[PDB]
Amino acid sequence: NNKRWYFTREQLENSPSRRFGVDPDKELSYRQQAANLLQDMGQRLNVSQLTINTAIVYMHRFYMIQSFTRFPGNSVAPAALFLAAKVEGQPKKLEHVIKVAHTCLHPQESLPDTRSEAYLQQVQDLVILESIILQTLGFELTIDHPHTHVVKCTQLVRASKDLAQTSYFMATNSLHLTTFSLQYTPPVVACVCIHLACKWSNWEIPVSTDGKHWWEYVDATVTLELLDELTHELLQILEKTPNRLKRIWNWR
Amino acid sequence: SVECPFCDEVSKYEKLAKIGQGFGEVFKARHRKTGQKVALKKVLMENEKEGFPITALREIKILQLLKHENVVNLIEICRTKGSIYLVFDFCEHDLAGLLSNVLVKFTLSEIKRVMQMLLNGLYYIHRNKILHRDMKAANVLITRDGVLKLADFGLARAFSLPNRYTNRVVTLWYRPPELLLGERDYGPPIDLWGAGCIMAEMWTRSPIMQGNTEQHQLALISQLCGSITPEVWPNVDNLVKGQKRKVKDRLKAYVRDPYALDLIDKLLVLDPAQRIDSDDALNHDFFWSDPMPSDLKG
Ligand SMILES: COc1cc(F)ccc1-c1ccnc2nc([C@@H]3CC[C@@H](NC(C)=O)C3)[nH]c12
Repeated sequence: NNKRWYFTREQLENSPSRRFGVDPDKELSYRQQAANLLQDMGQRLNVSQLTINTAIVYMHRFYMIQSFTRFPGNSVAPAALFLAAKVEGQPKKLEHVIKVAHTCLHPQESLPDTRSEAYLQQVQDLVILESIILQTLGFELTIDHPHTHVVKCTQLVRASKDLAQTSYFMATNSLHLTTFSLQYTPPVVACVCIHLACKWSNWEIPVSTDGKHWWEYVDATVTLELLDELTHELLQILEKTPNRLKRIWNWR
Repeated sequence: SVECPFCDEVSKYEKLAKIGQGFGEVFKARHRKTGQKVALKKVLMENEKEGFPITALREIKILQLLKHENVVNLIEICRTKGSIYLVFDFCEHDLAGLLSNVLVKFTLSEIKRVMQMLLNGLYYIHRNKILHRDMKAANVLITRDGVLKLADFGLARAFSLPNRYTNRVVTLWYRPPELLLGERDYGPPIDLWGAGCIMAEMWTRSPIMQGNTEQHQLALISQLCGSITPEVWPNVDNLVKGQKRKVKDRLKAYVRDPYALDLIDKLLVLDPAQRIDSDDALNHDFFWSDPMPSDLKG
């Protein structure tokens, strides 16, 4: 279905994790931690932000079916990334993903002997988890990201390199920090990112010659009311994230 | 013990017969509630040390993208409570089977229709930036209602715009010259050469060039299409020497129709750059002259 992986706010309140007693705020943090683990492992494994973003959507979607109480993020993230790197044409070896996941999760610990039963078991656990991910997602692995649509806007607005770079930053951070990927279509999310980047940079996109606003050329469902509501939500979580806004802050 | 709303157990289908005659496990099955016939292809886990085959992921991705009357329909992917199956809508026939059947008989009108559907399927897949890479009569399916479907996307891959794609593609008898000459920057023309071999097969009832090795294949191609020459194929200089094009002469016997012979000749062109595409092939007078293409009931 076209709306299979899009959920209402009520559907997000009554999540699989909620059924097992996980408070909403706790679940949001569990999601944010998984995204951070994916980013960390992805950078170390030298995979693209695209691959990382794909693994983040697999994670988000997986947890709309499964609970953090039965499947810890520290277990799912490596398997989600292992799968996303294959899907995105950057395959990384299973022993390689295990080596990296281990150092991220146990910086001071030492990787077991690759001949041990403890190690052979964690290799099997990843393969089993990849399989559970594939089945949970019903093998729907082709992800569309807001980034694709940001390119379209930043040209059809003649945005500075600066504005465009800030918009991609918003797009990536929306995956780490929000559940927008579970609620809004990638073109909508792309509009949210451009709108906030503009507000942040004090950039104003003028009204088209036809009397139409820029977003009307991107998505018919998009309204200023929604854009302001979503940019506010994204900005709030950004302000709560230590050092994140510093990355895009004009220090001059 | 884990919720799985979107991946049904294959036991919903009842195996009727193994049809995997060309190497994995392919079954004809029946939906236990509605009787709907399907084909179950098991994803082979033999010598798979990297979890779920990247090869299977690729095919599934491609099948999910390609939705067209002349492309096989992937219904869903099933699990077994541990294996995984690709589930397709079942097609009673395959072109290789129909052609090897002495009782089966095609009129010129029907041959026109088969080629039209095949070329329309290729136009679609290529438009979607997909290369089939395994064109052969056995991968051309035909429903009870005479609808042709391009099947087996197990070797298919997405292409773009210097590419380094795998050369070890296409069954020898259907393999184009480019590949036999070591090309890795190939595109849609590889599938169209296969279309040419199959078209000729609609009259000869047998694959026109049955080589035993790549060298034997290249020799066979030369005895039919003339010899590989920088004159014929500009910049090919990156075999047999005297050979002259006999595509129309050697097939003259079986085919008879002038238009059919002209199109086959345009499909079995040596230079991939000079080989006809699906769009121009569909525009060919072969599909726009009497007897006009007609529906299948033979
Ligand atoms: C090339 O086709 C496939 C290749 C695969 F790897 C997997 C599935 C198919 C496939 C899909 C759908 N319908 C089909 N029908 C056939 C057969 C064609 C002649 C019949 N043969 C017998 C022995 O009854 C059925 N194969 C089918």
